[PDB]
Amino acid sequence: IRLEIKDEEARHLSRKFRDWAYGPVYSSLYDLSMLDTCGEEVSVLEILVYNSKVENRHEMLAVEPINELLRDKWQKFGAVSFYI
Amino acid sequence: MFNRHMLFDIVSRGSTAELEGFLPFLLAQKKRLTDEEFREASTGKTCLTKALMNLNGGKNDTIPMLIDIAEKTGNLREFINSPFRDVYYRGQTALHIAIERRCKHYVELLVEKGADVHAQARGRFFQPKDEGGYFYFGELPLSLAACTNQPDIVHYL
Repeated sequence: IRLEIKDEEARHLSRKFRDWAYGPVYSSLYDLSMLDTCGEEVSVLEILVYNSKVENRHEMLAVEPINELLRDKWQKFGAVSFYI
Repeated sequence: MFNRHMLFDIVSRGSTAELEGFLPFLLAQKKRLTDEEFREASTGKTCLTKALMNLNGGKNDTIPMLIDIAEKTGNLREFINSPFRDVYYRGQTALHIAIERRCKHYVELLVEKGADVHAQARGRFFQPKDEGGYFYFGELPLSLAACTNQPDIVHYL
């Protein structure tokens, strides 16, 4: 997930990026390549929840993008699905 | 070349030898550096503002040269003091950018040629987080230099 390669030829497969660095504020950029598979077979996040029976899944959800990725779709779908 | 797209590139390239003969070229076609077209129609980003964005180790030799070309046209208080014309990055000048990237050598160059100290970067980006912006500093370059953990500009201002 934290994959940023300096080699500049294996760059198109790098995962972490740096958008803009205006002083104190850094703008990182994570790819949702397999995290939220919209029209694909099966996702990373689905196996984190539906398939993995390992104890470490509590820690494994506490990685950087997924703590904010889950807050994305919660803010868009939580208030709607509750009201229904 | 003779267009704007060549000029906005080479400044980011930082090759002053590829910018030769343009000061007599404005003598021919009577054009100012910030007349209509050598400035972004969406934002207002000029050549000097573009010069401070892309840096070569924090050094671009076009920066005194763009002031030099502006001196012959007579826009030293205009080519430096032209803020952004957009809404989101509204009011940001080249003085705000040079303080931002800690070009202490270039901060001294702007004011000596004439720079508005009290230019307010009052854009929607420069608002606090409750208002929709990402970074707040009170819209002032003196306050900006204090917010960038740099007292050296603070001594200079």
